[PDB]
Amino acid sequence: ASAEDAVTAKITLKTDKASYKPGETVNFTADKVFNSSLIRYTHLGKVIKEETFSGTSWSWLPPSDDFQGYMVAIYQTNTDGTQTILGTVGIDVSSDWAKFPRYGFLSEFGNISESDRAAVIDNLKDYHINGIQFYDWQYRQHQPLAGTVSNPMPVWNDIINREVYGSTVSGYIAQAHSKNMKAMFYNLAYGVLNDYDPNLIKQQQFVYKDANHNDKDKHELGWPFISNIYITDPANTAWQNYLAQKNDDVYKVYDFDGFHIDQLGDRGNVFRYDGTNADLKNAFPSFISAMKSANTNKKLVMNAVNQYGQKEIAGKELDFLYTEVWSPNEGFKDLTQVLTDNAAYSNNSKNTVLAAYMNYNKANNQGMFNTPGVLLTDAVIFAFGGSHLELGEHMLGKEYFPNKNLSMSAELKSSLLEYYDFMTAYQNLLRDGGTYTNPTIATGDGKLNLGSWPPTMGKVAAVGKQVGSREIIHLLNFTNANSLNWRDTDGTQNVPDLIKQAMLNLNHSGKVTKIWYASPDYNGGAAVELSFSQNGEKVNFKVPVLQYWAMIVVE
Ligand SMILES: OC[C@H]1O[C@H](OC[C@H]2O[C@H](O)[C@H](O)[C@@H](O)[C@@H]2O)[C@H](O)[C@@H](O)[C@@H]1O
Ligand SMILES: OC[C@H]1O[C@@H](O)[C@H](O)[C@@H](O)[C@@H]1O
Ligand code: NA
Repeated sequence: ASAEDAVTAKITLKTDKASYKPGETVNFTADKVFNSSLIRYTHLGKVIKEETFSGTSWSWLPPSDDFQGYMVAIYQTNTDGTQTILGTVGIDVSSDWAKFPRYGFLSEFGNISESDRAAVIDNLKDYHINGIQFYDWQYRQHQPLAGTVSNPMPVWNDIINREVYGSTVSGYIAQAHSKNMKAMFYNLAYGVLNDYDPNLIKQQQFVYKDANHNDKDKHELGWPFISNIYITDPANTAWQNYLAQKNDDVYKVYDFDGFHIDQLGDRGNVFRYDGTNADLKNAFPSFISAMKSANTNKKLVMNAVNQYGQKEIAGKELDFLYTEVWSPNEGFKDLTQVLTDNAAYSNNSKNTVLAAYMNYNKANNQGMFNTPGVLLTDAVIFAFGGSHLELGEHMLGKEYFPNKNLSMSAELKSSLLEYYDFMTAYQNLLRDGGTYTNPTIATGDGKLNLGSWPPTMGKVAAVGKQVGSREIIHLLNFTNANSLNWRDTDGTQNVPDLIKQAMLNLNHSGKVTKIWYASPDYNGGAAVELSFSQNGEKVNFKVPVLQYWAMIVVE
């Protein structure tokens, strides 16, 4: 009758910041304390420090090598002589977010108390969120700063005519900063609302539906939005110069680290004023470079909406890659294609964040997220070196971030923390170089019915990655899957039955010295060294538990 693993954890173990620069001290908080307990600090399965669990609050200076993930696990020796993991936390030592981005958002900037904002940022911190997209903070797409640099409006009305407080924006930036997170301001690349100044943005800058500059292209918005959004040509230099100035104004008032560039995606066949093809995917590269040039110390990320623009922008000055995923990219195998493709487009230079809104249909109404839906999709994304923008004040159910129709159960919260712990702790193995492989792995007891990736409903999918001298094997469990659509749009996906103590046979040519297992579903993701035999090319071992996602590491 065991509860889910995350939920069984006797201790909640937390750290003060989301991430740490080399040389910065990690301060831990445990919610409760147990006798006869030892803290193990691990790097890639290896214990690098042991110390007595001696109280609720203590510090650790991590090794200074940059871009390293660690797992911290606390072990109690029970009176029978068995050991229990009480709790675990992952730690990212990164000088900068761009290598291993864990992106979240914020969506409400009105009169929210400091203590309320604090609780929001603290929560994100515990997911190790290392940067935040500030969504619909801006006054206007064509003028994101309300007021002047000299005299910034303290209170402005947003695109749905709600109040935004300068102090709330500044406050959240400061709070994210205090947790080692980056703050990225949302705007479109090319957005104009109907109150823009026609002396500053001229007819010649707009994108049109026809070749005779008759009808302007636009994002149609109903109530409560104040305006439809007109579209300019991102390659037009006057627009680039205009928005560069708007950006500087923002940066002079609000200490954003950079600009989240949004777009509306493929607009079909649309034209410049002169009747020429606006071909927007090939306009974005010049736009990115102009924006970077105008503020070289400020970060840029740009959303390739369903991969529109991705190939064209992947070699520009973007911190990492971002894809909002839509039809027909609805299969699990389509998420991994997007990740494979982004690697290729960036020549293996940039990792990806996926904006991939879960339980999308369900979210038309108040409800709960379907926990197994969310977990299985993040198991796939994380196993394949992806990252998921999904968490702010609430978890995203729609492309309109303020939509908060769906809530997360306490069970999902607990589990998802272990998932973010997992993908932080083991980032070096998930998305830090190496080549995908196709391991020859077989059940030795018939408890598992194994296939390769991409997955089949009814089967455990095995996929491998060669990372340095290590062979990694991910098991992702579709045994009980009733759909291979990642979005679980109606919240129908099944919880996988636990498989326990499952014999595996693996062909591995080289000598094996150590095999270890880690699963976010087992012991908080703590690395567990496995017994094994090796006979020529043939390694045998047993995995303790597969539910959604287990990782086996052969050294
Ligand atoms: O669900 C409401 C609304 O959400 C999105 O549109 C509003 C969105 O439009 C652009 O992205 C602007 O730059 C943002 O400031 C706005 O929040 C959907 O696109 C739309 O279909 C939907 O009605
Ligand atoms: O145990 C030696 C030292 O280890 C470091 O990692 C901790 O940050 C110190 O507080 C401690 O005194
Ligand atoms: Na980081």
